[PDB]
Amino acid sequence: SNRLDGKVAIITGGTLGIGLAIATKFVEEGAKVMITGRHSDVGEKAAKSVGTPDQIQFFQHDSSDEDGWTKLFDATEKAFGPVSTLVNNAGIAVNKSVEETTTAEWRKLLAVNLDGVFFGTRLGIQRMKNKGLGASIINMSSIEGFVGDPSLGAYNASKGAVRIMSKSAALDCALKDYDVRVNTVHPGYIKTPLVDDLPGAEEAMSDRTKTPMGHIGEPNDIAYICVYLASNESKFATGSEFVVDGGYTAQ
Amino acid sequence: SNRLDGKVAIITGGTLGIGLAIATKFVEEGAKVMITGRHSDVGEKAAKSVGTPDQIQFFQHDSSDEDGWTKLFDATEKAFGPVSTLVNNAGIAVNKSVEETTTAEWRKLLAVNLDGVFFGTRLGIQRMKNKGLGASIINMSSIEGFVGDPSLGAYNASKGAVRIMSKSAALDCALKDYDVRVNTVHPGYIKTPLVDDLPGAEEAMSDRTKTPMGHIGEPNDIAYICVYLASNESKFATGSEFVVDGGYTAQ
Amino acid sequence: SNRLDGKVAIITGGTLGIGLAIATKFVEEGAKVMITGRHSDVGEKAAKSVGTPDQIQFFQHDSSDEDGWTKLFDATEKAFGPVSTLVNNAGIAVNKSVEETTTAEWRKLLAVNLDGVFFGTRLGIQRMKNKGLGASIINMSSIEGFVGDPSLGAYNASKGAVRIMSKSAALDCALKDYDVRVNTVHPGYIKTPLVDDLPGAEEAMSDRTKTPMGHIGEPNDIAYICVYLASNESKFATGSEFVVDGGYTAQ
Amino acid sequence: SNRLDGKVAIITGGTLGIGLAIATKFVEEGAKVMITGRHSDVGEKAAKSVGTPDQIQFFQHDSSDEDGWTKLFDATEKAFGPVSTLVNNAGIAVNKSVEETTTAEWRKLLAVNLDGVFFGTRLGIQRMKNKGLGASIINMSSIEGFVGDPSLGAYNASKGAVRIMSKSAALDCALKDYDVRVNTVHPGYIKTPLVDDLPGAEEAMSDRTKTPMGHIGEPNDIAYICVYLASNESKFATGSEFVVDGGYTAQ
Ligand SMILES: [Mg+2]
Ligand SMILES: [Mg+2]
Repeated sequence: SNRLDGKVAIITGGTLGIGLAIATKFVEEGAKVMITGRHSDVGEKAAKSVGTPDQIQFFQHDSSDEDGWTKLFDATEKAFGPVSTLVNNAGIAVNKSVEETTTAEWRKLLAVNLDGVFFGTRLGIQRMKNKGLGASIINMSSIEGFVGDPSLGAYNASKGAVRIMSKSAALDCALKDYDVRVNTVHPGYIKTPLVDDLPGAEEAMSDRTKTPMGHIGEPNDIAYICVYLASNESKFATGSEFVVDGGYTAQ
Repeated sequence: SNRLDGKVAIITGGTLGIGLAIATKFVEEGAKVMITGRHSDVGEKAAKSVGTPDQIQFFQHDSSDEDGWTKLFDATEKAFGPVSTLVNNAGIAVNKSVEETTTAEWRKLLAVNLDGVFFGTRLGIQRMKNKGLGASIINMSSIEGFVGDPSLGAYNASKGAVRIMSKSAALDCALKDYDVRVNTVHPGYIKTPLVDDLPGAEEAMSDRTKTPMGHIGEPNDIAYICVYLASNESKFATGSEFVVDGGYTAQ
Repeated sequence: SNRLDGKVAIITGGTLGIGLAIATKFVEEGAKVMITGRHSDVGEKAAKSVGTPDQIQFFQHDSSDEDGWTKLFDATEKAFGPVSTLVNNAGIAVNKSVEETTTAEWRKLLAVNLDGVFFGTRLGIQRMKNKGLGASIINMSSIEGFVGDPSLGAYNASKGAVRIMSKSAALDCALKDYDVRVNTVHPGYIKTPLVDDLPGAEEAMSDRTKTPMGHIGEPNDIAYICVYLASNESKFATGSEFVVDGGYTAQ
Repeated sequence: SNRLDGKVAIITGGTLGIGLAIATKFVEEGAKVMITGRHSDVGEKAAKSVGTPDQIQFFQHDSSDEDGWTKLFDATEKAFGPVSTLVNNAGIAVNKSVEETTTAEWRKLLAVNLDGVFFGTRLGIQRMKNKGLGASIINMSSIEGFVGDPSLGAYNASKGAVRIMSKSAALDCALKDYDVRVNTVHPGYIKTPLVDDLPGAEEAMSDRTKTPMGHIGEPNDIAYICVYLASNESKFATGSEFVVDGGYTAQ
């Protein structure tokens, strides 16, 4: 309770699934939140469902849109005051092996999953350093930042990139006393409406050969580790990977 | 607040430093706690300093003492009811390279840092499985579970052993639906009275070439990640390593 | 001697430093080699310096040039017969933190270090699978695929991407019995004419806090592990990282 | 050919499987070899099968026997001159979860798999440093040094211990210019007479969910990476893990 007292958080892709759960728990712990998403209909409903405009608002944004990042920080500071906390959560998938990835598919996925995270991390350091905010950048990765999947080649590339790029940012911020931490969160399989819309997906993901716990996670599993990383409880954690995966990567 | 509602925790080496901070925050989040330590004088004072006997008690124990583990679980269940949570934190150091480690030094350190953690983990699974406790075993490791230190050879052996042994235990508990999670916590350098007693230690540990943040941590840095791992907030985390190290292993 | 009997190798950035040493040892072990580089003057001299056109030729190419990859495979097959072996070695550096990386710098580095490796890996799988060649793709990474450097943000992103993308490719090739292995090689600091051209670089790289061996490597250090990975000696190695770094990542 | 010119190698557990293949290829590359094993009948036959006493001899030894290590180094130096190369390969298995490991089973396995490797590594550094031998200690681990197996708890503990202890030894040797490298080798599943003696073992180990290549390795797969690590080709590799596992740990 009040674990994020005074924090101001941007959560990209915060209108659905993991991002929406992070936003919900952030508001419940006293943070002011700006969620982003592609679609006004979904985004405005999502913000209203979590709380009042004094607590949480929506900003329509594609994380691949570099100029839009400036507008997003400006809109969040106008609404809530200086941003302390960024969750780079917006991401897309391509179900292709490296062999069967088109260059179009490659560039489209990296635009969101890599460029978008770079744009958010770079602007976050610039805008949140040296302000005594206890600033925290949480770069959403996944188990595919650690292990290959033969049918997620570009996705693997993006998650490995974010994993190590985040360590570079963590070290530079630490060495320069910027009061900015950077960490990655690595969900395993998480049940969402999108997973429910794919027949057989949850059962395949719940197989003991994939998830040892024999079931998949829920969005709040990722929200709770994000509360810890956004909070001043984690003031000595930077450049670290936090895995919440039901044992996927342990075997 | 009340993040450990109804939990019953054993914390080995809970009378000093990191263990004492874990015990303090566990009680503050509603857990009943049994702390262990070698010395009655230090242990009874430590327990009283955190709370009343209804909240926290001391049990004199060497974690290398196999039979004493049975007495410890029995004393904790008698005091507080069935144990839900074990923090294997008790550990010792030898300041020797592998080359310069005596066999006596090797066996003494592994007795506490490896055998003790095995004894606690094995008994914990046996006593806490299949009871709907949301049981959690937190095996304290360190950055020396990831990276070598040329002057901590036996210590490195013990921390690597606990790191991978914990994944074995996590997987077996998950695959068998034991309702027991096993994770490791990897502190970097943490300021304690013991570190304060070693002239020059903190400044050497705070060098940017060791800890990028340019200072060392405090015991509460490790207490807060332990609250998360003991709590049902981390119900999808098992077989994972949680690093809190000021950037030590990121470079 | 004759460890690469009958192999046909493409080595990108094979006209200088590590790439040139890989080409030299590949020819010395009986492989036919096509080296690539940006500049005809350097490339033709480099090829002639290693051997005769029956052994090694130069092909002018920017690894970021997607269409040029088709011309490169075609030129190599025309010269030497079907390609068995690809070393994605071509790479560039930007000396910027994430904070201080321009979008132009970001895209230029990823074009070579990530897109180029994707283009080479994808085409390599397509052209070398199911031909009984004992095909091997060696994706050059570095220690910056494992650990951050605060002043190599985009470089870190590229090396992490290649590290995990290579595991995806390895798994897909293995599961489909393509007779194609994919592995990454991670040099630490290596002495080259380019390093010699930067005053103070070698001494800074040789500091015990960077390279425990107290000196940097030489190009043949990377050539020898590449001979092993190109050879049928490594027929059970796929999806693996091979580090040759003087202890950099061990501490 | 002659890749181990002038090298003198001790290979523990060198009378069977992986150890015997390492010994065979070491002799074929010009090394003088002392193989160890528990049983004179198997050991003398094994040595004779590889070569003449001028090339390879047997020394009866339990790697858990500390005093016997002194006799082994002395017997090898008497036969072949100063030892340059140690392969700590001797190891045993217990098929138990952590939960179901007896203390007797725990101590018996750690005596060979951990104490034995410590005893060999410590004595190796002492006896091989500062002699211009290009000395190399190769500590045999396995995939169980990286990932848990729910039914190999003590085995996991031993392999994690050796993995990180080896990095400590590597760093100390590097920082002190001892001319001793220490690395670990991590086989996946390897076909041996012992595996052939267990009905169904190879097919279970060859399942795509275990080994992506859909078959297990052969002893020469581990011999070839050991030749590289014993040779001066790997003079810049220390403190590194070398995985040869058919993709096991890549997924
Ligand atoms: Mg390091
Ligand atoms: Mg795995």
